[PDB]
Amino acid sequence: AELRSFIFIDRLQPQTMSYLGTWIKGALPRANMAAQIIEVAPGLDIEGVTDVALKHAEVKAGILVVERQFGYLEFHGETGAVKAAADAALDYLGGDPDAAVRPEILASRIISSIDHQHAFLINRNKIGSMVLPGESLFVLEVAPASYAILATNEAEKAADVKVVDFRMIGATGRVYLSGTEADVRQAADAARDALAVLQGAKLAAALEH
Amino acid sequence: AELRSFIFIDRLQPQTMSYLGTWIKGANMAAQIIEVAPGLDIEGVTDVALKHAEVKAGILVVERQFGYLEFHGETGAVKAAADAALDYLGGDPDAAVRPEILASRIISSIDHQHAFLINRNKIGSMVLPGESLFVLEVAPASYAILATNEAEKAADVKVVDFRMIGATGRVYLSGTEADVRQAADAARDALAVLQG
Amino acid sequence: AELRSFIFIDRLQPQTMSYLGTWIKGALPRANMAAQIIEVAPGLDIEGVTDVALKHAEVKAGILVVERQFGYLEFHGETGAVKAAADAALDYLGGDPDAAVRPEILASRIISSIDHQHAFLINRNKIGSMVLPGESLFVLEVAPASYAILATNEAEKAADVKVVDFRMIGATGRVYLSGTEADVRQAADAARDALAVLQGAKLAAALE
Amino acid sequence: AELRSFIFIDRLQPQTMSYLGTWNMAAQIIEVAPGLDIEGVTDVALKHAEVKAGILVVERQFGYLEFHGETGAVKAAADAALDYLGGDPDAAVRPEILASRIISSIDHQHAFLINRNKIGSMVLPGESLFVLEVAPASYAILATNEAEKAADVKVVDFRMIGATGRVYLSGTEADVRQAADAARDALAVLQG
Amino acid sequence: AELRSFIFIDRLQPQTMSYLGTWIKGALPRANMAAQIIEVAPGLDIEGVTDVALKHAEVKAGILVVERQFGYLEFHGETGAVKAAADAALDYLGGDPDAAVRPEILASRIISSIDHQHAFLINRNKIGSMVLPGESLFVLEVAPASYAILATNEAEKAADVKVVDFRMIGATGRVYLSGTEADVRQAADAARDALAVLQGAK
Amino acid sequence: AELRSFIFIDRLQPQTMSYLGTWIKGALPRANMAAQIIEVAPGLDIEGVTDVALKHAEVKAGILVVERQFGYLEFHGETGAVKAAADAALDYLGGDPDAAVRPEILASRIISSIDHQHAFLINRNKIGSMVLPGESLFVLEVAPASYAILATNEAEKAADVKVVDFRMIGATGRVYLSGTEADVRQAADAARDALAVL
Ligand SMILES: [Cl-]
Ligand SMILES: [Cl-]
Repeated sequence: AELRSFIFIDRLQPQTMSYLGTWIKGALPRANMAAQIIEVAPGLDIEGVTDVALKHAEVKAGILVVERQFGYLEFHGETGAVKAAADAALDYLGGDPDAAVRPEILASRIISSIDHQHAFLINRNKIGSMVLPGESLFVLEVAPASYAILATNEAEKAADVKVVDFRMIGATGRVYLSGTEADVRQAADAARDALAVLQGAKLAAALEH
Repeated sequence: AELRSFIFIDRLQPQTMSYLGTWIKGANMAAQIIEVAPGLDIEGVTDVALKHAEVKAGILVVERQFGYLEFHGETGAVKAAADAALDYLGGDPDAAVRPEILASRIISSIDHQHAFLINRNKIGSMVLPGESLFVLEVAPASYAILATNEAEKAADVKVVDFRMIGATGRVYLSGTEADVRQAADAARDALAVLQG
Repeated sequence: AELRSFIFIDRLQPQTMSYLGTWIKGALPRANMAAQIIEVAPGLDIEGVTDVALKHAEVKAGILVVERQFGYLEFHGETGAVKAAADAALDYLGGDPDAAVRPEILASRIISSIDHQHAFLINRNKIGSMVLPGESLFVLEVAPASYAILATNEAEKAADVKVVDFRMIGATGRVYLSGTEADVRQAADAARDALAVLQGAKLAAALE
Repeated sequence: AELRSFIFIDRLQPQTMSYLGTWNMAAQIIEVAPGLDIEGVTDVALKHAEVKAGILVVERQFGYLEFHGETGAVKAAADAALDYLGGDPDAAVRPEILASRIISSIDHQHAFLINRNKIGSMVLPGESLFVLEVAPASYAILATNEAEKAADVKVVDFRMIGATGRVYLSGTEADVRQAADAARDALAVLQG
Repeated sequence: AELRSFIFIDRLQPQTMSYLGTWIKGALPRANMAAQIIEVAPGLDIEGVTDVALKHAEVKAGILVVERQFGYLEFHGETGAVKAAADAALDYLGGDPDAAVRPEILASRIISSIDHQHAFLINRNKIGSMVLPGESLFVLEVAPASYAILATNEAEKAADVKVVDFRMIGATGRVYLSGTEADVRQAADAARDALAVLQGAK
Repeated sequence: AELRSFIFIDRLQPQTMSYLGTWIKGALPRANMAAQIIEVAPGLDIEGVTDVALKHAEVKAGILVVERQFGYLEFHGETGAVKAAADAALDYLGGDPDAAVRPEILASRIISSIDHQHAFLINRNKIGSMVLPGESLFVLEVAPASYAILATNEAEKAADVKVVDFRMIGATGRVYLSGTEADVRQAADAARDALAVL
């Protein structure tokens, strides 16, 4: 009924991958691997997607989740295999990647010089890297939620920031990044730019004529 | 306020009733499932049901949005408590939201990775690589119990996973492909009988 | 965005605070502190709120939570500090406390004499005190969910009841209170009236 | 093998019963070592059936079986288990009270720390508290049940599975003291 | 300090494999991969073992656990890679692959025809294959706990039994097998013999 | 029947503090906090200990648990208040601070460069900061368990390491520290010498 995301991660970054590895129930990715993430509604449709994907290439599935509303599949491996499995999944889902719901940024803020108590509270909630008092913190909320992994991975590509937390499953996705102010602003720019590439996908046709 | 389900089950099956915290002895156990919004309204329903007749409640839950009551026992007792609940809920069963099958699929011979992933999410019997799988999603969620009970009647399948509480309900059944096909048709027809 | 609640608790009550302390991960309040509760959508907006509130006065945050949809901040301390932090948070959120979504009661009911099996069933889900067979039970569902803490705290002020359950985070908030029928009806009346004064916030302008 | 416990509760009290819900009938509780021996016990006890087993656990070391329902059927199942074990209900390890204390008027901090640790009713700042630790653990149900039966107290916390069992009771100091006496005397055994 | 077990499994059986996949936090082993299991005390020693093991060969770790007292490592791979990793780890543990603590059967029973409620109770406790009323049930408790993996796997090799439940981490290990009564006893005595050949010393 | 530990911490460090539910109040060593940790057997004896301590001084109790066999209390605050509460606690137990069981280091190791999947496995086990592949690691196991907080606090004040995992409750305590090789080696020496002073 709804393709909420169809996300190719060309190369997973270390902190992003390490954070995934903290909670995902499936196969744990090797360094620098490509990955595909698919989110659908209704959630249970993802079971059929997973069946098709796994049986079309040698990919390792790290995520299979049917939450309250939506279903999620992630798989990774050699780039060739990931693309092949993704393409099979896509054909199963209508064959058009631009049918996917565009990401929306619901909230984004850079908090400069995080307060001591505030860092303590965040570090109690988060399962990734530690935020320090005085650091800057970037927070981003996106829907569909799965797009949080794209925002996070692209942020890490562009800046030496810490992945404090990111959630890519639910009604909305969340991204928490910390570091020096310049690094955090740079990382925030890259995360927003990554979503903008998707938001402006149909611009491609305008440029091809 | 809305009545999301008013489900009567004539004959509970072993795997299905296991989720309700009961089992069949030796020597017919009926059950009634009720789902409502707003969720806390189920407390008034429970108060009326459990008082009017003596039955055994396996479920009393208020989740994010919806409220759930299930009780079971001998047919007379169950139907007695159910009618008292119904009168409290307006006295008309047709007011209940009709079930909608959101997704349903037969997956022949599941991959070893797929089995692995399901087993790490499931509440039910371990699924093995190569087994055939039937998956089914329904809203309202509580209708999952009716589809699972009817499926269990019709075929020798194992209940791999089962959720009847939430925005949607879910059923994972495994077995040979022949049994799964039977289970699937029965589950689907069960959700079509309550439509008619 | 959306300011879902902006709630000031003048004096946190024992059970309310004890129940709160049961699950919260932030700092724990001592006897009869004041508290402020703020709920927003989108949830992640609460982080900026927290930054402002905690920088402007010496308060202790008990709750910093972003759930499925909404975000929650609770903090407490001496009265002056809580109000200072609260007004700072308020200025950040627009300056108008009446921009907050007014509480709606979705369900409320007193069960006069709870069945023994019913009492058992409730006790499996609840984290507060147990409801006992024969006792009266008040149940209340409110949206936005955070208003549950105000209903509960005010209930405890007005009557000697047991806080059986109290949920203030989610799509809807829930309150379960038990005890003698007299006490429970008294608590129920105070819980609803507390929500009523907020619902009638704009009557103030009419009266002055 | 080792019979650690063979306890009959004539009439379960509501708070004791309700606490078990997170898992006025008679009950039987049987603890054994090694733990997996409880499966043979359960197969013998429950083949009779007629009772409803609320607990079947094999923890780190010890095995637990609890079944309740109406009295006669419980005892019949209990006797069936008994014959299977050693066939005499006094080879069971008698309880040892490792620690027991009445704590007058709990501090507000103390209350909160207890409340986030425990399942069961809420202890409130100012209330008095009775605490008791016994081994074998399962005897905690006996002390707890007889305490609630004898006094007007809240079962704050209660654990009957593990190396040692625990009871937390709160209320007025007067009520807590009566519970304490009953809890301690319930664990009193004749031995000579 | 003590080596509590040093177990090589040539091929993991389907149900044993599927059951591991239900709880282990590492990589799932594929059908008929070799696997090595190492249990040690003190528990934290297993971190050093793990470091040496993963760095000497290309293996996949399925289990890394430091429980109340003991530490556990499991890794699987091609037989060659596994053996190389295990020999490295063994050398790191001094050597002598037989200095390991010998299995001790604390309890062993065939329940011939399990009754209804007992089945219901077991079914709500276990996370493996479901036991049916009337089936036979083999229960086996062993110390050190990690020997349960060897008993279970070998029992599944011997007869068509269902792996209801098995636990290989803790003070003691447990094995629950079900099926027809004939197959349960072959499985049981294969489980015992798998442990017995390790028990005995000359 | 047994005093397993009676630990005084002169000044708590931020990461160690977080496990006690507190933090450094602003950027000032003014509000530096001492803490006292007490572990006993039988576990339930800690409830009487807590009652005595909390009522003799203005301290903040951050830990109160009775596990399988042992009981744990921790409270922090100003140095004078902490010592006052501790002394009353000590008086209640027997008045002998040196009667506490001596800490034993069951295992300790520096792992120079964590393998990729090793970091995965640790991260899925830990309570603390995320460890990354390539980072160095110091692991330490100690009995009684509560002594882990002393080794961890001392390590933290001596080096720029991340507390990846920390357990101070159970049969044995555990601490995982990560960082550069230099930082981890300094933290190791400090943690070991902290348990050696005793
Ligand atoms: Cl809540
Ligand atoms: Cl327990």
